[PDB]
Amino acid sequence: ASSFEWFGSNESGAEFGSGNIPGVEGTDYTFPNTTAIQILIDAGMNIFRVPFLMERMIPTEMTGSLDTAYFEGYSEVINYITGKGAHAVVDPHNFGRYYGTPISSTSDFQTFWSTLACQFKSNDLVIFDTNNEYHDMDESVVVALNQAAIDGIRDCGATTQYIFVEGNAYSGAWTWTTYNTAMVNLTDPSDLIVYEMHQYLDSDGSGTSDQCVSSTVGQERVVDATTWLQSNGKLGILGEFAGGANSVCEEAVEGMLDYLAENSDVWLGASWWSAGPWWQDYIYSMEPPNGIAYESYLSILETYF
Repeated sequence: ASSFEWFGSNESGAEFGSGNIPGVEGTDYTFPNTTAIQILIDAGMNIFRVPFLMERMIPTEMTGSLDTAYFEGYSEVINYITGKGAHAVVDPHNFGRYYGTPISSTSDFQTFWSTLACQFKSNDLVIFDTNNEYHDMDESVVVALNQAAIDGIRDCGATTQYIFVEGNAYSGAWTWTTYNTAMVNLTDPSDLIVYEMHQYLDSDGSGTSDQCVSSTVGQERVVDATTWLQSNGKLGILGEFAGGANSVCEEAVEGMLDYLAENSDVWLGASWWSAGPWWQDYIYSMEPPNGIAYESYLSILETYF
């Protein structure tokens, strides 16, 4: 049966046109399409990372109140997902940044979390993701922001839910020992921490390309991050990943995913980037009926379900 605990897809749209805050619903952004999620549940996908913006969710100050509309829109998608007994990763897809500025205050960032997590404390199925891809910031600030998030989360009474933590340098698996050695120290009263890492297989690991380095680069780019979790006794999930619609990329996705499954003692799952209504002709679209990674990878991914 199941090679991992979890397997799913990112569901994007609510974090789009990030150049536009608040931005208009239906024009700059949109929520995932529940019909299509369902098409991906029928299929065996049982966890879904749904990104959003901190700026649209709780405008002006991250100490502020929730935007009723945008959050009403957002919860509707999270509740459908869990409603069918699948895990729903709440992803403030903001890159360590609030209105362009690196988040530095731990207090405001926890007051952001306690306000978001509050709305989901009694939903066993929701998983909290502190922020997407901390980059070009100090390690200490990132560790402390991961620590604050946890605190505002638990302190609001969401003690049942997994917390997904994320490294600096875009929380990438290939660079995890270069930079994120110190993420070790983070603590949880519920002890439900998982080190969510991303891995892409292009030259620079940006994602932006449908060409892979090699057919082995996958398994290569996650050995260091794996031993780290084994050695320090931690759990991790490859939060984001993809391959381009071509043999070499697939070969490397299969090889990378083998290694993770052979190491399921520490790897709890993975989720394709990305499903969602507005991807269209995207190299990495898992949205049916005609998403390129749908036609390409869906038959490969349901080998591990």
